[PDB]
Amino acid sequence: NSVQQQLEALEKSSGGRLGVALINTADNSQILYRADERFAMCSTSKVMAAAAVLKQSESDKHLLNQRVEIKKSDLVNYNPIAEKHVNGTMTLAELGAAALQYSDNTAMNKLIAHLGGPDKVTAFARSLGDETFRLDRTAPTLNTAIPGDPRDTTTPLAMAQTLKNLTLGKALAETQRAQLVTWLKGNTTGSASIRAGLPKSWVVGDKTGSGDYGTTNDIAVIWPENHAPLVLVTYFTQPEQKAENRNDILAAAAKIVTHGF
Repeated sequence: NSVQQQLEALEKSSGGRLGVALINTADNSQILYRADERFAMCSTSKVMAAAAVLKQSESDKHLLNQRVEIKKSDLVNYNPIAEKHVNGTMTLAELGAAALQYSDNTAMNKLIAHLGGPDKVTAFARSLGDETFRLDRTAPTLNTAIPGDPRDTTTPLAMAQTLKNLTLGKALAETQRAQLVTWLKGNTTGSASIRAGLPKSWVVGDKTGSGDYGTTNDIAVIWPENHAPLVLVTYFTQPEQKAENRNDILAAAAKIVTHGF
């Protein structure tokens, strides 16, 4: 079976809907599956918010060290880092790190608030040439992932293109690009997702996201030992609201599309 046939078969076995976009930067070739269809991003959107703050920091050398007050009322669930800092402060850099490496929802919300609201994250994506991305809500409501709801969605291809631009390409200044990459490489939440489908020694940066409708996502940049980087988006969503999440599906998809590389 071809790679396309393998992906179709994976989706057929899955009980849902699979979206894959792999960009092989060796030759700009792609492996696309439902790559122009919309999926709820869930916490994969945290990358865009952090990157928008990194962009601002290009022109404000004091921004990343700016203090942000954390209060009990800022806690919204799934905030493992921000809860440690209630009554104290975190810097914008520390909020970026927490949002990306621990998927901290309070950290995401502080980034969004700093920028001026979800629409400002959309405008940043647009500024990178991403015609698809939209952020509409804060956390945790950005995870409702209702089938056919356009809020807080993108397509696998748009997200792969933008992730490539962000991490390997022209979106950010060099220090800020490097900072984003450092953050993604240090992610703690992705062991069982794309990473589990790859050779164990490949270097990987990723951001996961999960939500209702069993929506289970991961976006990654992958550095093989002897080959140019790969950029991979694996999105997955299910028809029933209380479906379990399925990171095993993402690992399986990653294994299919990175075979040979």
